[PDB]
Amino acid sequence: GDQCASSPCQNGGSCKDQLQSYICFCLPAFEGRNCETHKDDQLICVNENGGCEQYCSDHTGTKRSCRCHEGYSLLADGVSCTPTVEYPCGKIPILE
Amino acid sequence: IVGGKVCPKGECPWQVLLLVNGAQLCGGTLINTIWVVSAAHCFDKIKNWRNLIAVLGEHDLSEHDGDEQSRRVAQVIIPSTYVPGTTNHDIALLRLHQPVVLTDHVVPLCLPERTFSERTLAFVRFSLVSGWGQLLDRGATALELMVLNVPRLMTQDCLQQSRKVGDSPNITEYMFCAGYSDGSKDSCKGDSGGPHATHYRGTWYLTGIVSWGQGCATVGHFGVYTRVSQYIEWLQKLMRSEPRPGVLLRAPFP
Amino acid sequence: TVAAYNLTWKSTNFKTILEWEPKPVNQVYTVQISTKSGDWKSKCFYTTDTECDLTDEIVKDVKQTYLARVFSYPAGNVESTGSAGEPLYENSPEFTPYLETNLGDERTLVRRNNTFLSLRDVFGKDLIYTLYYSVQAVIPSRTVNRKSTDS
Ligand SMILES: NC(=O)NCc1cccc(-c2cccc(-c3cc4cnccc4[nH]3)c2O)c1
Repeated sequence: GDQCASSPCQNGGSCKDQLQSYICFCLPAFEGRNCETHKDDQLICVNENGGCEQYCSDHTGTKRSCRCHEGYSLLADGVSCTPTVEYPCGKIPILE
Repeated sequence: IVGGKVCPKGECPWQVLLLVNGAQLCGGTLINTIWVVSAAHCFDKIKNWRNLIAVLGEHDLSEHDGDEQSRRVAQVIIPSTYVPGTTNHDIALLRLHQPVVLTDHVVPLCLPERTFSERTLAFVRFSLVSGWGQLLDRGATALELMVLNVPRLMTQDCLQQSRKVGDSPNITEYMFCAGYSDGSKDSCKGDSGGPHATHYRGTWYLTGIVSWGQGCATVGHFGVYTRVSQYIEWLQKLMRSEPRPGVLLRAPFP
Repeated sequence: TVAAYNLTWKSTNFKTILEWEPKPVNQVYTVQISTKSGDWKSKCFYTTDTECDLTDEIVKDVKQTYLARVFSYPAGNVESTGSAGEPLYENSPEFTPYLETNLGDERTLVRRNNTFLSLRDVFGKDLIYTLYYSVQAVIPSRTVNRKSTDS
C-alpha cells in the first residue's frame, strides 16, 4: 500500500501516519514494514538453529528435523536431546 | 592465558596437558576416551616421541590430587597440508595408548557437526579458551588451569581491526580470530593445542584450537584459532580408521 | 557477490528497519543483528529486499546498542562464502534505539507482556513537549534526533 490511506499494513496490523510515512503495528506473529513477514514461516536451520537444541536438518518440502549428538537421544518435542550415557560430551559433571 | 581466571577445577574437563619428557608441551582437547585434538606445531620438534604423555583431570600442576590420568600418546596425526612452523592446518589428532576413564574431571567436549558449527556455533559470540600457558606475554606460565572468554570475529572484521605487520601470517578459511585488540586478554605461549569451546543450548562444543601467530595479547591483534568445522570430517574418518604403523602420521587432508 | 553498503537505520517510535543498497542482481541477503556482547541473530533470510525490519529484536532492549550486518549470497548458491570460508557482508552503524529512534500518548512498537508501550512509558521524564512556549516532542538529553516534528 502507500501511506495509511492505502492500508499498507498487512496481516491485521494498524497504521499510524507520520510525515507522509506511516508506521505499522503488527500482530505478534508478523513483522516487516507492512506486517508482511509471517514469523511462523521461517522454521529453517539457519534461523536460530531451527529451534533444535543440537543438530538441524532442513528437508525439501517438509519440516526440518532436529537431531542429537552421539550419547544423546531426541525427545518427544522433536527439538531437545537428553543424554543416553553417563558422561555425555560437552557436559560439565560438577555443574550438573 | 592473559586476562583469564582460573578454570574452577572440573569446569574444563576436556582439557589435556601434553608433556614430553616430563616437560609441558601444549594443551589439547579430549573428544572421546582415546582421542585428543591439539595443534600440529606442538609436534614440530618432538624427537622423543615415546616420551609423549597426555594428562587429563589435571588442574594444578604443582600438587597431585586423585583426579589426574596420564596416557602415553600412541599416535599423533596432523593434516598432510600442515607445514612445520606455520599456523595453517594447525590441528593434531592424538590416539592415546589406552583410553582414559571418564569421571567428573575427565569428560570429552562434543566435536560438533560441521553445518551446525558453521551456521549456529560460529555466531555464538563468546567461547572459552584454556591452558597453563603464560599469564602475560613472556611471563610466567600458570599452575592452575586458566580459562578466558573471548569474542569471535568474522575475518572481514579481523582483518579490518588488526594492525598491518609483524610475524603475522594471513587468516585463512581454516582459522578464525577471537580475542581483544587492546592487548589485555588472549591465549599465550603454553596454551597452543588447547580448546576454544562454545556453549550452545547447554552443551559445549569444540569450535577452535589455540594456534600461534601474534605473540600473546599483542595490541592490534586477536588470537587465531584453527577453525575446527573444516576438519570434523577428517577427524571422524581418522578416528574410525585402523591404527597404521607410525607415531607421527601426516594424514591426507581434505 | 557485492556487499551491501549505505546500511541505514530508519526508526520512528521504535519501528526499526535497516535499509541498504544495492538492489540485488542475482543475489540475496540475510541480516544478522546483535548487541556488543550478544550472539548474532539472523533475519530476513535470503531476501531480495534491501530493507529488514528489526523492530522485534531492538525492542527487546531499546537501550542496548545493536549492530547489524547484511550478508550477500549469490542466488542459487546461498553457501557461497569467500576465501576465508565465510559469507560476504557489511556492517551497519550502531543503533541505540533509545537515543536514536525518531519520535512524532503515542504508542511505540515496544512491547511488554504482549502489549505495546507508549512514548512516555519508554522515555518517562526524558520526554517533554513544546507548544511555542505548536507541539513538538523533545528528549533534550539526546545528542541526535532530540525533537520530533509538529502537529
Ligand atoms: N616450531 C616449533 O618449535 N614447534 C614446537 C612447539 C611446541 C609447543 C609450543 C610451541 C610454541 C613456541 C613459541 C610460541 C608458541 C605460541 C605462541 C602463542 C601465542 N598464542 C597462543 C598460543 C601460542 N603459542 C608456541 O606454542 C612450539
